[PDB]
Order: sequence, then structure tokens, then C-alpha cells
Amino acid sequence: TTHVTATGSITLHFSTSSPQANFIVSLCGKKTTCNAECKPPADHIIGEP
Amino acid sequence: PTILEVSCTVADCIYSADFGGSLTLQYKANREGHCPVHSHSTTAVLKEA
Repeated sequence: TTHVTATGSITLHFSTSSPQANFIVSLCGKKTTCNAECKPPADHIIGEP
Repeated sequence: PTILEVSCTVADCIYSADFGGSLTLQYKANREGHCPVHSHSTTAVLKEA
């Protein structure tokens, strides 16, 4: 949940498994298609699942 | 602060060893901050970062 104003912007974080972010984000029902291109990770091991 | 969009207008410049070129950036951002600036070309460097 993000506090939404009449007009403005919001920055968000996300995690993906796909090499490209080609996924629909919905905001209060309104749908928009994000097109992106995610690089391979620089690390090799993480302490998170 | 992420910036919504940026446009570049370059003034007079002379290719030399000193910082002889100048430009202006029109920026739109979402918060007041201390963004870094870089030049991604091999043949151009910035006095301010």
C-alpha cells in the first residue's frame, strides 16, 4: 500500500526470476504493462531463499 | 530521488585538455537530493560528479 495523491509519482522495489520484466502492474485496478530487461546477477550466492 | 526525465542542451565547446566545454541539463525529479552525474562515453569526462 502506497499513499496516493491527486498527482505524483511512486518508486517501488521488486524481485523477478525472469531475464526480462514483461509483467503487468496493477494500481487500484488500472493495469499497465512494464517492459524491462534484467541483467544476470553479479553475485553467485545469497543468504536468502 | 529518481528523475522523471532529462534533456541536454550543449553550449559552445572546444576539444582540449582543459574543461573547455559546457552544457545544461533540464531535469524533472521527485525529491530534493544529491544525485551523482557521470559520462558513459570513453571520450568525455565531467568536472562535477
